Amino acid sequence: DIVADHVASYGVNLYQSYGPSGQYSHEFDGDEEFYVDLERKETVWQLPLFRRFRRFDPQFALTNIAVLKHNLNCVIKRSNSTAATNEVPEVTVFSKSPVTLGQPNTLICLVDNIFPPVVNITWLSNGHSVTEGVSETSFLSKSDHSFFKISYLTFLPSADEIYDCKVEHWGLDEPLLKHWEP
Amino acid sequence: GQVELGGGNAVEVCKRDSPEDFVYQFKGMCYFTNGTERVRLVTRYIYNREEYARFDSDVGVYRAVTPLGPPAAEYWNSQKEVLERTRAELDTVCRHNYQLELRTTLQRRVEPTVTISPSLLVCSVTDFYPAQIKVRWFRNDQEETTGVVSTPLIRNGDWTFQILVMLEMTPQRGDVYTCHVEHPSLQNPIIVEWR
Amino acid sequence: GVTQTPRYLIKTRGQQVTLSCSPISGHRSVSWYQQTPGQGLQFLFEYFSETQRNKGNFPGRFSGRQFSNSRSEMNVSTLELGDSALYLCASSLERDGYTFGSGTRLTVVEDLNKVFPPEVAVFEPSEAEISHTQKATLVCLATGFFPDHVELSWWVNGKEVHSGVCTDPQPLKEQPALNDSRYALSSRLRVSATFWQNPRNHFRCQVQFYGLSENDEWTQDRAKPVTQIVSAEAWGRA
Amino acid sequence: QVTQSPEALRLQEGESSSLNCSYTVSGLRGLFWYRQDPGKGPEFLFTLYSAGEEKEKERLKATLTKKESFLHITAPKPEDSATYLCAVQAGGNNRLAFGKGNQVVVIPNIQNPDPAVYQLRDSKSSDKSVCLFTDFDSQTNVSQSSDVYITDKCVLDMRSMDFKSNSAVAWSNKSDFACANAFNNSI
Ligand SMILES: *[C@@H]1O[C@H](CO)[C@@H](O)[C@H](O)[C@H]1NC(C)=O
Ligand SMILES: *[C@@H]1O[C@H](CO)[C@@H](O)[C@H](O)[C@H]1NC(C)=O
Ligand SMILES: *[C@@H]1O[C@H](CO)[C@@H](O)[C@H](O)[C@H]1NC(C)=O
Ligand SMILES: C[As](C)(=O)[O-]
Repeated sequence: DIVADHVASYGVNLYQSYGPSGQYSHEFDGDEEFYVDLERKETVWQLPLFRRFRRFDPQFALTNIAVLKHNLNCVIKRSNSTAATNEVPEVTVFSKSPVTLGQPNTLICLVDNIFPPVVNITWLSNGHSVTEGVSETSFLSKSDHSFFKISYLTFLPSADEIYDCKVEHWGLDEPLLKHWEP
Repeated sequence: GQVELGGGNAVEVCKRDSPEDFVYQFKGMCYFTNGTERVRLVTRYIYNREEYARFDSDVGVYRAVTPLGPPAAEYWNSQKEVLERTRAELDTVCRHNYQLELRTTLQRRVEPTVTISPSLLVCSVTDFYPAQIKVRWFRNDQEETTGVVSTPLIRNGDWTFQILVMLEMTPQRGDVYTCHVEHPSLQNPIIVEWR
Repeated sequence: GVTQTPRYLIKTRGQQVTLSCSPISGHRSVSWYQQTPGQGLQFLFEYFSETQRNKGNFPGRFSGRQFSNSRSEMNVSTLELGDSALYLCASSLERDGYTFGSGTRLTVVEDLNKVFPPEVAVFEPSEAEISHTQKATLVCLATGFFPDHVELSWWVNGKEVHSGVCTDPQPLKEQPALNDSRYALSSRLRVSATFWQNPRNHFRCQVQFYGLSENDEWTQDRAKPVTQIVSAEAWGRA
Repeated sequence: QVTQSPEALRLQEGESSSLNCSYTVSGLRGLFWYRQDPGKGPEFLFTLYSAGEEKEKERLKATLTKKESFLHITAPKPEDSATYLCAVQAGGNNRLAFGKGNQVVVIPNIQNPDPAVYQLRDSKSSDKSVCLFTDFDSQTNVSQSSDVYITDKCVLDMRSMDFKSNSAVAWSNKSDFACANAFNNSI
């Protein structure tokens, strides 16, 4: 183990062959500083403090990911087309703050041990799907080279309504529902 | 300001239930200790979940990790241009980007919110940064009760932390329960009482 | 090494050109550049694994592509008099180290009737300089040619000679106030006085002119200024 | 962007000098030095990554700082005469932002100067009368002019090993044209 005060990840470069998708993001102490919208060629910082002072050329991602795509093709042939083995995720739902009715909060659905990074995360309110107030984190890196993604749901706590976080992954034989109620 | 950079990804050697998927990952890990007095760059080349080739600034050259990247590691060492540029990213990427962590990340100090609520008693310490926190339970005359249950440090994923300590005690009609919380953002500890 | 095709090219306004560049074997990145006077080297675009990975500030008519052999083409639709330049090509493994080629010299002309092959003439040494310095200097005049696609070389007894050769850096504009002016180039070959006074020695000034090709039409009364070698020779005198 | 100073640099053979390259980019990935002959393509020289980095090759030395870069030349030769180009690579674009260059001209030391003007024999395929100004110093000015064409100081062949003498040429088809003084002055 490498003992350091601060472990930076200036370049979490990911490229997968499924529906040609990828990701570029910098991390610091396990927190995502920004990601690059490879479609819009935009650097999306994850804090107002970062947008105010930090800068990153999004072209670097498109340049680096283009090499990720090249290296993937050479190891596919070298590894006898060893495909990725799916993993069973670890879904945990909880609130960011202690819940009192009427006072708004946000529900945090942590989906750990994601591999391959292809997942579908939904919030269900009384069976029906939720559309508003749903943000999502990028795939964050782990030392074992799997990933964990966190979904967010800002809600108004009411004893009438209950919420479920639905997670769909290839490592799961069925969509995993995680229930949470006040 | 100053535009930040990431580590460059070296080019490679050659010029039934669920759908198959092939994953490639590149990780430019910068390790910092005692400011920038001890910096270390470790670039990681991953196929699926197998780290096969890596560069270590303590080693100075590309070393193969698995039998999947002896061709790659020997290819990047024979290219003198790739070697000199990778050794330079210790200053070009690691030391360069750390200057803006001093101005932004390493100055972030969010005060925790300390509440007590029955579930027996649960002291929720939520929304704080950085990670260092110290939460003690006390009953009446400074009795630090040890029979407590505390979660691991919970990472909310939005640059805020959260920890929920739980105390199981027999409350008489004249007891007092206080949650003692310390955080680097607090000049004095936060205390919250209970019946 | 890096190879660029063609070396010299001539086209009129409104038409297009396609320049080729084969990078160094084992290299995958190809950067294109434009070198103009007053603007210097300007980045066109970079290609990697058959896609344009990086681009510059040139308009849309500056396009290109890359093939499986890492070889790249660049195309320039609707040519312009300001597009005349030396189009360089940088080869790279991918990102570290850029090796430029010899470049493609493109000259856009208002009309092909302004192209002229050179008139080459040699001038024998003066007896005055033979007596004073015991050396002999020949002068070659290639004049009245447009554009600047000219390579001058001296030949002594069938072999090309570089020792004693001194050529002007750039040609001389016969009409300094015009933009389509005819050019004039000069060069000198100084040999020993005993060498020139040897009647068995053969001297030749060769001027390779790069002009029109077979794909080009000609409606003028004079001859088509095709790519040709114009030379003038002179034997020694006793 | 980037700017190099001086734009032109003519110095006699043997004297040392230094070239400057001042850059202003954000996120520098590397500074490049190049060498270019007029018709040729740029020739690679150095690549500097970090500040305070010194890399020395043959009679050249490249230094990098946080604000500028120096390319020192030690005892140059006539072959060292070229346009030395400076480039920087910054940001996410792998392009090269080149400067405007330093037109370096290293003039050879003429050992035995003896300026003289000769008239060469006329050609059977030309109506011109050529004059030859040759065997003069390395630091001599040659100016043109009317209907009389005058060349400049020719540049010796790069692969030449003998007869290193500067020569100028003037010619005209005018009858009132003599090679007596169709050129300039001996200072
Ligand atoms: C591995 O490569 C060879 C190719 O012929 C062969 O053994 C097989 O098709 C591949 N896959 C395996 C062994 O799973
Ligand atoms: C969610 O993902 C699963 C497999 O990962 C896929 O079969 C399903 O169609 C997805 N749902 C969408 C895209 O709505
Ligand atoms: C930390 O770096 C400083 C700077 O020199 C110095 O006090 C010491 O060498 C290092 N280690 C400590 C303080 O434990
Ligand atoms: C931390 As977020 C939900 O803006 O990616």
